[PDB]
Amino acid sequence: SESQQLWDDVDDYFTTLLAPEDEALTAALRDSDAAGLPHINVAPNQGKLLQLLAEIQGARRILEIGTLGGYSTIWLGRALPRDGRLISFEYDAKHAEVARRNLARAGLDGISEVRVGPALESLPKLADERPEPFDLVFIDADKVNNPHYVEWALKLTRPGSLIVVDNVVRGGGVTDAGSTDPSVRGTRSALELIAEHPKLSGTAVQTVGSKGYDGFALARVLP
Amino acid sequence: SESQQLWDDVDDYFTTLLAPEDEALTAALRDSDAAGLPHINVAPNQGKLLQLLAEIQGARRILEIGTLGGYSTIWLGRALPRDGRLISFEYDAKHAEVARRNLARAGLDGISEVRVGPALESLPKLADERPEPFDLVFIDADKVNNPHYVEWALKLTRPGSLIVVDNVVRGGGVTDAGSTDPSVRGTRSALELIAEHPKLSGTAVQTVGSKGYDGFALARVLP
Ligand SMILES: Nc1ncnc2c1ncn2[C@@H]1O[C@H](CSCC[C@H](N)C(=O)O)[C@@H](O)[C@H]1O
Ligand SMILES: Nc1ncnc2c1ncn2[C@@H]1O[C@H](CSCC[C@H](N)C(=O)O)[C@@H](O)[C@H]1O
Ligand SMILES: [Mg+2]
Ligand SMILES: [Mg+2]
Repeated sequence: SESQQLWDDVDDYFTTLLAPEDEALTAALRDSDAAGLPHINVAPNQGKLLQLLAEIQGARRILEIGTLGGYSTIWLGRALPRDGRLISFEYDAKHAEVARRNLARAGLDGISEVRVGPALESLPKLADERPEPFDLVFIDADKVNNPHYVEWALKLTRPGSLIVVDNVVRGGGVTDAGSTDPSVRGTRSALELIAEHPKLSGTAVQTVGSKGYDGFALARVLP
Repeated sequence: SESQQLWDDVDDYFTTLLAPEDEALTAALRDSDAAGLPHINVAPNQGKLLQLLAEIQGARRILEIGTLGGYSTIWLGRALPRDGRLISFEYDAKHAEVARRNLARAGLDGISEVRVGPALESLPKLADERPEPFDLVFIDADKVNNPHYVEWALKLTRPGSLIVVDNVVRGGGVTDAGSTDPSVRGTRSALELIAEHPKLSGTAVQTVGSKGYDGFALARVLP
């Protein structure tokens, strides 16, 4: 609690100063909490980092795996130009209902879509539509399937596209080479895939904050 | 301490996988330790984040305030083209000598400079040369002077330039409005300048790892 109080106080200062939440973001959380969604959305300073990475990259087209109530989706969508496109995948139809409402409130209903079903079914469907490549992929769903989502990202991106993977530390569980936890297995497999793959270059960072001890990975698709 | 051991183990996993140090980086640290520089270089995974941000930017010109032994400078310099330029500022002449040898060993002598003296005296002399704008500014020197380094960054950049500020958590001290610590006061002033300036938009993230509890800020220059 001494640690967590300090991490809460520092994040409160950073968020209210640099990454303030407007009505669309606060109402998205309220509507998520009201609808029984687990409160596992990115922290606002993390949302702002996602938005800034999309902006720096010049992202026009964004793929997100794991919508929840569209809180991360509103952060990323706000990086996009008026003719941009964001596709988000969500397994739970009721999560998807909340997220669409939250995206419409933010004025992102024109450039965003939530596709319902297991992302490993939805990704091949999107691929069959032969879309223009995506500039940024945010992988934040069932971490067991992280290595499959990275493989799909490689098929749906181009040189200079970004891949962000949330929750890569798992309370410190990521170092256990003999884990029984499938979310650790998928996390380790995905990080090792980024390392080995000659078309990916990445880093990972341990974070603390209002969500506690965790971390994220950032990778670029190389030429 | 269990926390630090876990943070070390996670960082060793992430570093070996995603941000491995080649001999030029290992030798830069060995030479810095040898000459008795403080071991306060960025952690390898933070160095790799700098390099990735510079590559995402397509940076050609980088400004660094606080060289030490040139470890961060090598991560950043590796993103640059043959016609690129990294100008780094270092108070201590001995630090500067180490850093120049370390940058020469990495093959960066041709595109890098280390200018000796207090940065707030050296920066106006750079400005007198009518330099081309910089694409990324890394601020990592005396944190008391952060707000003045952010003001210099604004004068030496263009729209879409990136500013990174290291060590913005100050052991949690950053939230004390009445701080007697000049490093806290400079950190708070630079973060408020990022918030208030219409040409700046940023975030800050608390980190753990091999260097313990800290954090960084990232700001984008807006039109
Ligand atoms: N196989 C799968 N395909 C698609 N979504 C999945 C999935 N497994 C889990 N999910 C969804 O992944 C989400 C994880 S929480 C996502 C948080 C969100 N990105 C934010 O930061 O605001 C949940 O909504 C869960 O229903
Ligand atoms: N006023 C000032 N102007 C320039 N350099 C300064 C300064 N005050 C402190 N410094 C330098 O700032 C450095 C801080 S440590 C820099 C670490 C380096 N960026 C890395 O990650 O590898 C020291 O070398 C110190 O001498
Ligand atoms: Mg998450
Ligand atoms: Mg530093």
